Amino acid sequence: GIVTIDGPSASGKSSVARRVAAALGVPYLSSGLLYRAAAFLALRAGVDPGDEEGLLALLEGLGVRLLAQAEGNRVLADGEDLTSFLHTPEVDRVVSAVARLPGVRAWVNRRLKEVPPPFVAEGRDMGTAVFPEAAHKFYLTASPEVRAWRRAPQAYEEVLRDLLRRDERDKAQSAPAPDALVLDTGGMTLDEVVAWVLAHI
Ligand SMILES: Nc1ccn([C@@H]2O[C@H](COP(=O)(O)O)[C@@H](O)[C@H]2O)c(=O)n1
Repeated sequence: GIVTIDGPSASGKSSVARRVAAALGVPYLSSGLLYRAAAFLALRAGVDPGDEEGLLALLEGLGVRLLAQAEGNRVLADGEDLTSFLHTPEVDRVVSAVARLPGVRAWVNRRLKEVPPPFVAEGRDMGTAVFPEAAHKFYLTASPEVRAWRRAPQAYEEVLRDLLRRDERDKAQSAPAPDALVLDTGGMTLDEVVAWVLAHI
């Protein structure tokens, strides 16, 4: 089955998912590799990383695959393993701009939905429901003050104002899925949240 870990910004959802997967001996689906793959393919093909229709045609055309493995995921394009090229400074430079294109996000989400279970992943991509039928859903919540507090401490004021905007922006998603098990992480360490999650699976 699929285990999903969701929550607001700076909720520690990714760190938790990575530990949960590691403990279960399953892969953790980190979206970053696919966005990097998209950037890489764009730069290699001479396709402007700002040209969405051109990039999408290229990505869909090549047939991209996320090989999920407990020891580390791989990304293949037309059967070629590109994984070792995804963290260079040229890819780093344009990857964010690429990830801001809505059609690329949808492409990434479709690549995520093709991976055969089991694995741990984030159930949502902002307002998009990526793994709505996962057998084990968990929602990690905490006050913006505690999330900001941990994120920083004088900077607390700044970090907080940022988190509050994202919370304001992401109002509709500031709630768990109907069948999600909720955990307030206030007063708990990373290891404690991980333990709590594993204990409810
Ligand atoms: N959930 C995610 C994960 C990564 N990304 C994009 O991919 C990049 C991070 O890739 P990594 O996580 O592998 O470092 C970020 O710059 C971000 O723009 C994203 O937009 N949404």
